[PDB]
Amino acid sequence: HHWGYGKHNGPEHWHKDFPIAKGERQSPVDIDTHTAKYDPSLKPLSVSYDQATSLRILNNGHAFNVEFDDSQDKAVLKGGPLDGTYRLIQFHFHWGSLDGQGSEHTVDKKKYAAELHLVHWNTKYGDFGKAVQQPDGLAVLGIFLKVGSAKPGLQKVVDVLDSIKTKGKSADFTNFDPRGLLPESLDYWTYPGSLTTPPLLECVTWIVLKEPISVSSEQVLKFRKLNFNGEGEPEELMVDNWRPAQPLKNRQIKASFK
Ligand SMILES: [Zn+2]
Repeated sequence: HHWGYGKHNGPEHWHKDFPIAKGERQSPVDIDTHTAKYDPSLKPLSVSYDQATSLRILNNGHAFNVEFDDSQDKAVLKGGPLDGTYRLIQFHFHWGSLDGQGSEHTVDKKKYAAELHLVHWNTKYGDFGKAVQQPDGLAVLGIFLKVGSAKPGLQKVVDVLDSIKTKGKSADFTNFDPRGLLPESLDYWTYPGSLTTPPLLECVTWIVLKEPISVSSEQVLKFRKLNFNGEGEPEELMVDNWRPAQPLKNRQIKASFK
């Protein structure tokens, strides 16, 4: 009986095992575009994914991750509200059973069809496990997905989903270029937050791009064909694996644009 997104183990139950679920800087949050403060002291983001080395794709039971080689500064994220260099370690999505929901972050209470999170850890802390234990250990780049035209660069990821249908399964997934999942513009919002899955640690600096990317109904539809369960167990479709918005409390959302 461990956490999940079902009725009995959903987000509204998480606080019982992870008391921090009711913390002061939890995520996601609703982004109010009229209360967000334009900070002109922010530098533009610097995304260097040219030497990115993907390695494996995996169904962990919660979402499917695409892992990268982070033994060196191959794919890094700097600039923006960040100090120091952050290494890309993995990216994953959050989607709904319908196109009217799926994103964790909301814009003016608006829900997108899904949300992509590229997870990075501050290289100053040596490794991921030490990073998560720091207030500025992680920097996550969030990207909203709306159903429309197809995103070519996402097709490779979609094709292999059949090979990682259930929890535990993983498949070699080399030579994938994450730059094909980026929108045209890098304008964003930023605020201090946390992971959106247990342990729900509050070590993340969120960077949520203003511009969403388009994916076809067919692409998002294949995500929903995934299972929460493991092979040989009753089938539970992997849908609605997003956490609802949390209280903003003592926090302000800064934008890099106006
Ligand atoms: Zn996530």
